[PDB]
Amino acid sequence: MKTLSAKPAEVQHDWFVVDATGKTLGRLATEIARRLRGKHKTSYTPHVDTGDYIIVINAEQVQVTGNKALDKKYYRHTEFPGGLKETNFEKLVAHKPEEIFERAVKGMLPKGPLGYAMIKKMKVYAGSEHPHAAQQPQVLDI
Amino acid sequence: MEVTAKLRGAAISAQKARLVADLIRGKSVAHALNILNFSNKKAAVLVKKALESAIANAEHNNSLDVDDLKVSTIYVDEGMSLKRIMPRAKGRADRITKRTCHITVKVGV
Amino acid sequence: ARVKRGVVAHRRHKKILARAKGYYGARSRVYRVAFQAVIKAGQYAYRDRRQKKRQFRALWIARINAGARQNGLSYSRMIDGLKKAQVIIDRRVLADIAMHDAVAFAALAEKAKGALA
Amino acid sequence: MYAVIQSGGKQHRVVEGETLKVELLKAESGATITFDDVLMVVNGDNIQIGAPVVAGAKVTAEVIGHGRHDKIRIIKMRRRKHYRKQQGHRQWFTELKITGISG
Amino acid sequence: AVQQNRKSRSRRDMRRSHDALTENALTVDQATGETHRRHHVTKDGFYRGRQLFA
RNA sequence: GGGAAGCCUACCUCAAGAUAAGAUUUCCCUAGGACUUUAUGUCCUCUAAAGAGCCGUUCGAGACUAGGACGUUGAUAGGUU
RNA sequence: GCUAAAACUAUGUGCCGAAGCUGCGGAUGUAUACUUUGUAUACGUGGUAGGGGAGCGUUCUGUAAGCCGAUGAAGGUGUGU
RNA sequence: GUGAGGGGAGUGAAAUAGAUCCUGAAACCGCAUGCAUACAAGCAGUGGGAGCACCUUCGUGGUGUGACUGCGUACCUUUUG
Ligand SMILES: NCCC[C@H](N)CC(=O)NCCC[C@H](N)CC(=O)NCCC[C@H](N)CC(=O)N[C@@H]1[C@H](O)[C@@H](OC(N)=O)[C@@H](CO)O[C@H]1NC1=N[C@@H]2C(=O)NC[C@@H](O)[C@H]2N1
Repeated sequence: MKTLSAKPAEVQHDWFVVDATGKTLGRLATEIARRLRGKHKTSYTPHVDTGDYIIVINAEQVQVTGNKALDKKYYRHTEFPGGLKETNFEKLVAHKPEEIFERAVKGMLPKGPLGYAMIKKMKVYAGSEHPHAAQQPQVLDI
Repeated sequence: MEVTAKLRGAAISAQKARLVADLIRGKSVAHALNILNFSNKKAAVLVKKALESAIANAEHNNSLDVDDLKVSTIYVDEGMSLKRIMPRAKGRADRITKRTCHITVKVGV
Repeated sequence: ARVKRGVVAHRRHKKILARAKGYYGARSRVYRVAFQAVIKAGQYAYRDRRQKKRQFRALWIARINAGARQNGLSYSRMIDGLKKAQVIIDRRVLADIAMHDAVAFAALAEKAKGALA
Repeated sequence: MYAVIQSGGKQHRVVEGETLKVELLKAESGATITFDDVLMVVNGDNIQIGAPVVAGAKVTAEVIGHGRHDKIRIIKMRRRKHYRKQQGHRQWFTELKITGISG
Repeated sequence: AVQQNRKSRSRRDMRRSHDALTENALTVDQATGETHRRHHVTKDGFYRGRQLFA
């Protein structure tokens, strides 16, 4: 037993703030998912949450390329017959910008209790302000 | 030091008797006696008999005081069953099981 | 010479049930279910003795990648640089040093990129 | 201070006084083994990484004894094919106590 | 209609998790001092002072 | 820029187990010892609030429930006029 | 999720990747030489229907008018090896 | 309840040999203690692995439990399957 696992009581979560103005959605989401899972730390352990807290500001300024702003579709199903609801990126980014980031990062995190715990460390805000000044987040330019 | 009484071969199912036993498990003897006295269950009579026997044993054989006793342990076990035949329609017969149970009551200071 | 089976049969069933301790429901009580459960456990253990080596190598590689990227290199480039530098330390020790000694890992990465240059 | 040594086709990171189990060796119990092919020596800020090996470094250990690990059951079964076989295993090891490390 | 699989003891007990009994509302009768069922005549025929059987 | 009984709203009902468990108004609880596992710590003594329920009289509420009203400072039900 | 790609075409340098190969430890089959040996070397050891070889335990007879046993047999239930 | 049943006393080497009474297994059914468990989807294990409780040669130890995680669709028969 020479290879050691990280202990949850000894994990340090650090707070970072990221500005989404002008970034490509997927290429930002991959880095966010990596840092939420803790793939950047030498104490990375698959069954332990070793990641950091990420605060995304200016969420509605995120961009997609090509014609995806009008063509990319978001679906959901109310489990009633015929209950398929559909929207697109252009409307969703104006209405609920945090849901776009939630979908993009949830699709890249593991699907299970540990993934549910991991995604709780991401805070998304439409404006340029966040309520987490008490945690003193550091600017992270990813 | 707990004092024990056993009522063996009571003509009732253990599943039914356990409902009454769980009601008085862990209570003082006076409270348990009130509960059994005002219950309308058939198993209450049998459990009250066992409890009174245990209290009498504690009083007479071990010289303990009534006021300090409580129901420290109680459980109900399955006894021997009686087998009978019930005739059904069209010449079919079913087997009937008439269940009994054993009640153990322990009282302790 | 009539032979009664009871003692030996009971011993065999009891050994199987003893090996099935801790399983849920009938898997730890009922002989048929318990016997099916023990064989499958052995099959899984045989397969996982092979899977364990791959899983631990993947863990070492991930930790080495994190350390290399902290020192300005990718995992593949750092491995190539160590190979060209003739260092033959294996991934288990490399990951151990990456986790527990940052200065030594920085020295190793410096050696690797010096060999790359 | 710690060092990296090779034993039994595998590599170990050891400090002085450490007890460790390696593959079975032919040395007698109570004898001393000298590793003269040390791959790395770290003593505080002093770091030495061998090209293949660190020239001049030595690690001395003492053989405590030999033993066998816990038993493992091997089970093979091909369902519906009337085939099944089993076997047990216990792997030998040699226990060492590190007594000296010199860069 | 009948089950395709026998129900486990755990599921049977989970169904029975609502089978517990409750206590009745008992009270000390101030006129006589004995425990009685609340709002009921005592076993000796007393209720809030009046006495039924001479 | 215009553009349909179609889409999102708009109308009605449900909705914070929305575990992201939200908001507002008002109300209640302000005691001592010992000890070590020195901490929302474990045991003694004291204290039992705002409220909730059991029970009872019942309902245009109801399978059982749940929900609504009332319990002598009372019209909750029956009776009586 | 992806648009000077995370697509396609061409070229290059690295890396990941299997129970394949190598390293370390152990078992077993066949053959050559050690001209008993139980020893080294070389080559083998996925398997249904089948064929061949070697064993473990159970009841009873002799060995046994022996040996163990109320200072505790068989059986039952745990633990260690 | 002059019932059934039990607790003492006494007999006995032994009463958990107390009358359907030697031994007293399993299915099946209780009580007690320790840990886990009410935001999470599947043959229920397996390879890892934190925490907790008891013990302790105080440990690179023992016993019980198992948060979280990679992989993973029972057995037999009959079949091309
Ligand atoms: N601390 C607690 C204190 C609590 C308090 N004190 C309360 C208390 O204590 N209550 C006690 C209640 C106990 C119980 N209720 C009483 C009870 O059961 N009475 C039973 C009364 C009648 C009894 N049925 C008769 C009986 O035994 N017939 C048998 C029978 O014909 C048969 O037997 C079997 N197997 O087929 C035969 C074969 O041998 O033998 C007979 N018999 C023989 N005997 C003889 C012997 O020994 N040698 C020689 C030969 O004569 C033998 N034959």
